[PDB]
Amino acid sequence: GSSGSSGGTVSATSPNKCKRPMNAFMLFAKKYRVEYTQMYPGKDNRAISVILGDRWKKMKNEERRMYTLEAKALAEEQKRLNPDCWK
Repeated sequence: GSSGSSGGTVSATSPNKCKRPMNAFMLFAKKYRVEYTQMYPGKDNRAISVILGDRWKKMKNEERRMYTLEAKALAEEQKRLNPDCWK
């Protein structure tokens, strides 16, 4: 089951513990989350993210494929595991 059509006059709030899928970038910023958390302890979380994106923009087409295809499987599987999705 699927659910979560377009919104209505909704702005950017950036909630937490949401119930969204794991897109390509998501797998990157995540898989590389702690990677920068220990490499850049002097920086803040808000910075760790900004830097992460930069790498995704500098990377190549194949360098991102690892997350593109990978995330895809998760984007489809997650739907199978959650057949009861009305929200």
